[PDB]
Amino acid sequence: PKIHYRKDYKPSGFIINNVTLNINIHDNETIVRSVLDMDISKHNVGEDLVFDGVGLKINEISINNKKLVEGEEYTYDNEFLTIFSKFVPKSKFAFSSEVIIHPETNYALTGLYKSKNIIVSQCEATGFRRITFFIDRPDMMAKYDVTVTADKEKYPVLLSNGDKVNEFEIPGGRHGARFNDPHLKPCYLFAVVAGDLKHLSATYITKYTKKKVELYVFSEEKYVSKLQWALECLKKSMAFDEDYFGLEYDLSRLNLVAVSDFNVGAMENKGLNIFNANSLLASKKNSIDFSYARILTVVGHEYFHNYTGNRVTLRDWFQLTLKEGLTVHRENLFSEEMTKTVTTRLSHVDLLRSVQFLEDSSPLSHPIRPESYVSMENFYTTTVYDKGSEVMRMYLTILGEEYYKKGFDIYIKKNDGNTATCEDFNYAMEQAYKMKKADNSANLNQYLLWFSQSGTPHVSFKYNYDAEKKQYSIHVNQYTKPDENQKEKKPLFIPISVGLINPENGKEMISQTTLELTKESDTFVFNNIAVKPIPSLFRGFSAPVYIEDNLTDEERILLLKYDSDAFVRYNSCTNIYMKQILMNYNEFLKAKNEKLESFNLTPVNAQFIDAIKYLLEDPHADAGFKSYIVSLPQDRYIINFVSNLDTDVLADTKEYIYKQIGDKLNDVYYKMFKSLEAKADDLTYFNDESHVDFDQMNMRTLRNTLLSLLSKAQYPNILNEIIEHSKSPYPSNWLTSLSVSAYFDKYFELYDKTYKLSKDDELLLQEWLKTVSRSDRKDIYEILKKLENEVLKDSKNPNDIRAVYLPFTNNLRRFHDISGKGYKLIAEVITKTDKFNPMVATQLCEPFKLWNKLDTKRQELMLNEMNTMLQEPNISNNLKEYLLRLTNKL
Ligand SMILES: CC(C)C[C@H](NC(=O)NCc1ccccc1)C(=O)N[C@@H](C(=O)NO)c1ccccc1
Ligand SMILES: [Mg+2]
Ligand SMILES: [Mg+2]
Ligand SMILES: [Mg+2]
Ligand SMILES: [Zn+2]
Repeated sequence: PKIHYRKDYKPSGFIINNVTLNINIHDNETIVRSVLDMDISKHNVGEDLVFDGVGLKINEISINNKKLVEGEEYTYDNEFLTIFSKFVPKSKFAFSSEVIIHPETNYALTGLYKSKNIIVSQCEATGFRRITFFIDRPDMMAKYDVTVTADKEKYPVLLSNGDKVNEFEIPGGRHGARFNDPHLKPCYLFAVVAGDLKHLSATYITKYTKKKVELYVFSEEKYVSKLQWALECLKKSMAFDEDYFGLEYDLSRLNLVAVSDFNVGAMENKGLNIFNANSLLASKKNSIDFSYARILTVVGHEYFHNYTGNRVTLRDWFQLTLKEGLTVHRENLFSEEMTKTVTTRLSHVDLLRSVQFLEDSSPLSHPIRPESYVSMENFYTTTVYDKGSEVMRMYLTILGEEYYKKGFDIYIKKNDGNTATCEDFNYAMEQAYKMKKADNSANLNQYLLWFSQSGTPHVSFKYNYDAEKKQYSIHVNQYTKPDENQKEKKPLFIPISVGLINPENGKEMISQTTLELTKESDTFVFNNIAVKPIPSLFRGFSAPVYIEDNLTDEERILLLKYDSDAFVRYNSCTNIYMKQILMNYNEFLKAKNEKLESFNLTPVNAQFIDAIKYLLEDPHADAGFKSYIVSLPQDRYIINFVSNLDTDVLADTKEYIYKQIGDKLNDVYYKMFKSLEAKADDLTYFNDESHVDFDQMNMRTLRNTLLSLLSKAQYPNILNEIIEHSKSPYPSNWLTSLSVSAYFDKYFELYDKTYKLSKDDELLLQEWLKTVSRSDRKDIYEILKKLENEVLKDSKNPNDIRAVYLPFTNNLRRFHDISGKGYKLIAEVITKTDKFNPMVATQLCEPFKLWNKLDTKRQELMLNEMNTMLQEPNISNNLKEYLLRLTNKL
């Protein structure tokens, strides 16, 4: 396989200054005429001129109006167009091509494609070469003049990046529009849209310079009323970047467009952000609550790229985390500020420690700046995004808000209108660090290891207290396991945000402080500590590490109850659960392997259960926090701590633990489920798509979490509550009624009822499909066949395919059926899907990532399916690279 290496980066021998496009859309073909105004760079050594160009049909090629001919002056192999150096001018020249492409058959949703009745592009990472020839890499920055023509009745709205400078009629019922983007950009930020779109709009006045910006949000006609919240989220995003970072929008207009068929969430094309409809469109009558947080996140994320990715872009793709990690971090500050609930930060931690930690202990493990790739599309990972964001967040923790803003400003100003690397960011942060320490000898050279070193660090603690001296010490060790990226791992710069809790009264003993661990180990000593404390470690989750707190369950309970930091309270709970899960797992596993007729299980700690009740019954504690404490840790978090995992034993372990706790707390759960009703389901703002109460949404989350626990328990008469819940005006409630009815005979009537409520809204149907897919049903395989035949059918909509299959793959008991039938089903879907959408096919591989963590029979079954997929003729390069890496062949 053809491998690109980070160390091999070289600037091009060519420059592309201006791109002038005519994109002429017809029913059965699109013709793209492109003039590239080019030049020879200072790095040129008289090499061939090689363009990327994939699946293009050439009508004509010229340089300076001299026609070039295949086999004489160029060769084209369906991937690369090579102009022989003899015909490459030695100074400024115009390269002209005309090619034919076919959006109407492009089911891979990269390049130019048709999504229902909208023509749309996706160019990041290597999609522009599917539209026309280019030197298709992010340091080739240029300015774009883009004309789009089409049938006016079918395609009345035409959009491309930047200022619309002309609109005109064309004979035969056609029309055109011309766009000029005055900002230099890489080709991955090119976009075009054509469709029968409707919009909402507003005007936004920038804060410092008072520039008037027209904001448009677009969709198909049917769903125009689902655009309001997105528009409001955009205004919120613009205000945040002004308020926190001082950054203003830089064009007269910004368009957001929803399309039904999209590989990911959204895309930051300059002035023309394109979204998966599931991450732009919502209405309160037709969407679950989580759609509102999702849209707020994705709109924000794309908006924040306008600086972190667009105005300062990437030198090369190995720098991806510089824009994605930093944009995730920006979006997280934005979301925490807009929601003002502790669950926003916890949800990010939850995601990282489950999905990203599993990735980092898998054969796919990579540093946030990879050393190599085959398909760049495989490096759009939770490691690059989520670990990346935590690395970018550590700078804020180390510097504090004031100096963080200073360093960010240095970065954004110095590199504006240009490419940048991860070193450029670290250098800006180092400047701020020197100012903060007041010491121009301070440096962040060590910090670079967060970019280059793979794996999750393990941080462990030992404590000592001397009562006579009133002096307390925290001794800290860090360890990262050797792996295929580094056989010797080096110590990182780990910022450890700490407090100290007095166990006797539950109060804070020190001003909060950040310990700067830079060695393999260090001891931090505190004076005037008046009683032996309980340490509150890694507040806010201050570095992306495995924490070994070395606390007893008695100490962890006291943090759970009395600590100020939501993360440490939640982590203390997590650790109590993990200790219990590991113990019970081992007990069940030994009894299974030894074929025992009888054995013991270690009960759940009774003081812990009491602490859960005390928290739940506290009217002034947070509803969102509560839903986290009654839930066990996610399965992917749990698996990071077990080798040779028997999934069936783990499923038995979880059930025992949940049952122990419910046998004590179910009456409390029921009483809270009833008492939360009035506030949770209050209809204030139910007609206001500009405002969401995130606290109230957390109350609904908690009710629905409680209802699941009570349903699984068969609590007396709970079916009655389930039927009532099915009449709620909130889809979050009435789809939960479906999910929780799985434990009762009523399941098929609620399946019909909710289907009928969901079936006329494309996105609500997809949420229904997920609700069915993750239903705790013994007959789930027969239900999936019914979905396939009655609803999914032959859809190529990635959202439909992902809705049916991915929730099911999280069913620990059924997906990991010891027959292998779960593995076989998902592998067939992957292979089926790979024949038209390689990106989506790789996304569907995600359940296989943990294969080498499983018991040996399940390893063998998964491995057999992976090798079967690898033997598929014409397997994409995406899927092949992914599977070869995952199976330790690459
Ligand atoms: C916008 C973001 C909140 C959602 C999503 N993120 C990921 O795909 N994250 C990586 C990941 C996370 C979890 C599991 C697996 C992967 C996504 O749509 N990414 C885009 C992107 O970065 N748009 O700016 C984008 C644009 C272009 C190509 C890819 C992705
Ligand atoms: Mg083609
Ligand atoms: Mg404002
Ligand atoms: Mg559809
Ligand atoms: Zn992004």
